[PDB]
Amino acid sequence: ATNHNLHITEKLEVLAKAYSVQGDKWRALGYAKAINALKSFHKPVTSYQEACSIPGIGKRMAEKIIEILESGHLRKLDHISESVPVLELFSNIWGAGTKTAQMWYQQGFRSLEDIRSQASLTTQQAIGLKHYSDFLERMPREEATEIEQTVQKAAQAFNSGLLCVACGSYRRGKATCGDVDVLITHPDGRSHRGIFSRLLDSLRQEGFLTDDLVSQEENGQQQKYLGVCRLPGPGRRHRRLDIIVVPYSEFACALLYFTGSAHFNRSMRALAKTKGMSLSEHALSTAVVRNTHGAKVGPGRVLPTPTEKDVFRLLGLPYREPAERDW
DNA sequence: CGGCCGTACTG
DNA sequence: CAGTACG
DNA sequence: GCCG
Ligand code: NA
Ligand code: NA
Ligand code: NA
Ligand code: NA
Repeated sequence: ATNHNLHITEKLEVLAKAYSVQGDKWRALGYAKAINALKSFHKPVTSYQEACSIPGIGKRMAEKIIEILESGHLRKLDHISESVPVLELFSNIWGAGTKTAQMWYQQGFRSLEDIRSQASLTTQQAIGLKHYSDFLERMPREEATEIEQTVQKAAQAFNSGLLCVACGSYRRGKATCGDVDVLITHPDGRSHRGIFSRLLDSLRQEGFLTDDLVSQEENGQQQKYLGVCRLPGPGRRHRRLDIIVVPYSEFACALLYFTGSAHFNRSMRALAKTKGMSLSEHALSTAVVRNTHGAKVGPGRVLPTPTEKDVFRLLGLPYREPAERDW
């Protein structure tokens, strides 16, 4: 953790976010990787060639780094559309993405007041706007613990054998957490079927859950619950809660997926692809058949992965503690 | 030229 | 399906 | 945007 180029990545992140909200996701992914490189790196970049030498940084990006050091600014930033700040504001409503934000902007909306009174909102967006400020805040990990304990307690209350674990940034050892990721499974391998009903209707008794964003409860094969909860007592804020229930055989891949980070998973899955293998939150497969565009055309076969170490091993990668998975 | 991860809900 | 979301 |  030593940002030796904050002054540059600072101006780049602004541009990356602008491209993201406008919907230019690949260009944004490009900047996102170059930005991290310039951070993870060990000294202030002082040359056009030091830069190029850095993975994730090409000529085009190096040139821009130059401008920041020689000129102190980036003329590219002085031509960003005036719509960006508004698109970013609209895009921060849970449930609304680049497409919805661009539409609202097109319709003449410029503020949350406009959205609240004139915009047509999906059930999810109404909930997101309702907790707009709350969904932008991170929580002390200590509170994440209380939330994971509240979920786990209600789960083991009707089946003491249930294994509950908090993943995400929590397991990666961060000081604060954006939301709480709770993974639930069962050692026997069957008793995890159709438990969402009991867990969710148990957490609703005690009034712990306040809003539901994603919860397909009419289906017995529900895999995830994305919602909102709030601990009891004064001074509590609404927090995002994400729960997944998986079969014990998929426990390791699930744990690995849910622990992240997101960029870490993508990188790992990208490696598996170069090796004709495939990785998901369900399993690690080998002998996968893909076409010219890297799209799966053949299923291949699932490899036994009892633990996270097995996944790294099978991929010919040295294991990495959760805390060492921020990218 | 063209992929850039592989999934799960919603309506 | 497109959109949005999860890590 | 980067990279193979
Ligand atoms: Na350009
Ligand atoms: Na959003
Ligand atoms: Na999280
Ligand atoms: Na539902």
